[PDB]
Amino acid sequence: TLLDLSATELEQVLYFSKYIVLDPKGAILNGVPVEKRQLLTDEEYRELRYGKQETYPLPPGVDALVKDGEEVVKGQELAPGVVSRLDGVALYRFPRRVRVEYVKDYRVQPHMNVVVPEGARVEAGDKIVAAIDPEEEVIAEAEGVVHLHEPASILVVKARVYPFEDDVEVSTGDRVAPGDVLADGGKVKSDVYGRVEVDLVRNVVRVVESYDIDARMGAEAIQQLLKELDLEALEKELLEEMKHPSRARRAKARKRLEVVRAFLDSGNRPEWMILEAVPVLPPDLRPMVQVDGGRFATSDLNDLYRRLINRNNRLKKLLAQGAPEI
Amino acid sequence: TSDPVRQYLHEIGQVPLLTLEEEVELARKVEEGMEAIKKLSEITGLDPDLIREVVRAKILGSARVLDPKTVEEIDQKLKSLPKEHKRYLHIAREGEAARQHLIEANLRLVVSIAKKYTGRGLSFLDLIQEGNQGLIRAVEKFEYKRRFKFSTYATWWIRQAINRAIADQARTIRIPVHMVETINKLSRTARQLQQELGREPTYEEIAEAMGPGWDAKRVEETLKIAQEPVSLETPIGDEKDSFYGDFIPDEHLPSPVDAATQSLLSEELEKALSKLSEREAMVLKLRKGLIDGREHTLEEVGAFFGVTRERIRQIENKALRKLKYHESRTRKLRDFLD
DNA sequence: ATCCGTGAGCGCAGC
DNA sequence: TATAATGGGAGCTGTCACGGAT
Repeated sequence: TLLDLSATELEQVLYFSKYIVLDPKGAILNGVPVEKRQLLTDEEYRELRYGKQETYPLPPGVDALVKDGEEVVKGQELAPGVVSRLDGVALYRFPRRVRVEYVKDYRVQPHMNVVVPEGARVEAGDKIVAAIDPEEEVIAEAEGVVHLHEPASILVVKARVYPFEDDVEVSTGDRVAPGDVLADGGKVKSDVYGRVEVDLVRNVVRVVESYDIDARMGAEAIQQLLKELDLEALEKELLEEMKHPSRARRAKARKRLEVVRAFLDSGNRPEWMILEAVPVLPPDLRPMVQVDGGRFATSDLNDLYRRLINRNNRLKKLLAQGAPEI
Repeated sequence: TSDPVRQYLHEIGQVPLLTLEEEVELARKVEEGMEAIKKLSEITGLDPDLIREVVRAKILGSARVLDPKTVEEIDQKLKSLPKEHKRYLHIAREGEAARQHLIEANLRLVVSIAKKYTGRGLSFLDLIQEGNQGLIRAVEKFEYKRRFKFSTYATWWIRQAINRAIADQARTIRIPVHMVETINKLSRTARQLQQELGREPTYEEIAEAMGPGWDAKRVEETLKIAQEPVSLETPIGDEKDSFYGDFIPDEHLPSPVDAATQSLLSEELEKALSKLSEREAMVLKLRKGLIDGREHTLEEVGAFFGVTRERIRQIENKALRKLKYHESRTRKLRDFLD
């Protein structure tokens, strides 16, 4: 009632089903700009926070109509059977055929990996492909031009390309904004808000549409929100709507105002409705005494309190260590 | 949504399953990044954990709740390294990210593992949290050089974590896992007897079936330790109008009869000291510990009265005897002895 | 209109 | 410490009237 949130919306935030954004950080979803106190589903929060990266599977045996570094659009096909249902940059994934033309075809295997970019000039002795066994490692027989084909799949990421030749000043993971210098001492700058992923292989600083949106979940969001609320102000707004012709408008405004006035007259802060320190009842009032039979008997409160502690310290460790949000 | 199970299922059900090529790439990238952390730690001279966390911190963001200016300050040093040195920083960032992906994706196995560890005193979800916890350590140690698919080496930490948790969070009274294990084999060997004997094992049968150093006494003893407390709120009668704690007394707290008798005893005992001089009584007060609860030795009492222990000891005897005479005319204090 | 949550006698005994 | 192992498991059924929010 105070935050003008529905009970469903509350549940969603507390039980982690939808994010509530506290600062939009220049977020545009479906064209419409994002606002504070806005409920985002998981899929949406991802697009805005991380990006749009879809890999289309290529049936092993067919080559690629697209090449590494190229860009594709919706209505355009990666291979005869596979098309891209989106626009953006497309990257080869697990090319099965490396054919360096020595100014020769080499087979790729699951564990094998490549360390050279497509169209790279090579000489005898350099490193082109690696593997678990160096006895099975591929080397550079002579001067030749690198070429990779037959990728397992194509990741069509909606991102932008920022090639560089000098050292980068951005490490993968960082977020960027239009004009943000990325590398080459000012020469390489950003063209859009996004997330950077320096590709040392292709010496390319990629940026994927993404902002530092603050869309939190749980009581932490509700607690901050409650703390941000100014009781005096909300009273005013509700009073002005208490002057609205509609009967229901004035009714709801009165009820909200009753809660606000309660907090104002009492002096209690709405944030106290969120709990960070839980009390524990004196153990005598919830004991585990020994019966005449010699056995002990405990109150259900004890098993409830312990259940919380088990979950709390589990979370503290997991958080302190750091691990997937999921 | 109402069913948190289905919620985790959909949350991790959007994460695609990694193909051997994808798995090998990611797991490999993870390993490379961790070793890159080593090299970057050495070059920086910083604590390897700190730099691992500043890399991760950036990967996760300030969104995660070492003030953030620190991780920036470090990141400034990390980025003030030359091009070659920043290379390993970049790779380590990529590895921390691949770590996250590999975990997020290799979780459906954790479900398919914990579903058989249920009914052991912990719920599906509690167990899962434990299996995921161990999984992160397993991913941190998994090597693609072995060439065994992640499932193979992962299950070990997934089963160990849940099984350890069941032995750590299922008893109101914390009991060591090794003890739990003994108890488990006690029931295992017992049931074997029960099904073979066609009847019902005893302390002495299982004891011998268990092996050496195993007697009937030990069986019953172990069962006594295994005894679990019961709920005081347990229902009494078919009418749920009564509970266990209702029919359980208080033995600790002063019962009006007990407190009354103590008030009477101390009164009469004093009335007996009124039958002595304050020196005699005081001596007894300190010696017996009535003066201030603490009983004071004869040497201390002789330090108070400035008297040789022998004289203090003898007057204490004289005082006790005088009390005995007065008692031989009263015997009022004997009643309190009861 | 519908759905959710709220109450629905007191003892005694209850092995 | 390593064959590989990747969407769960059990449902409670013969009240009802009222005040409230949706």
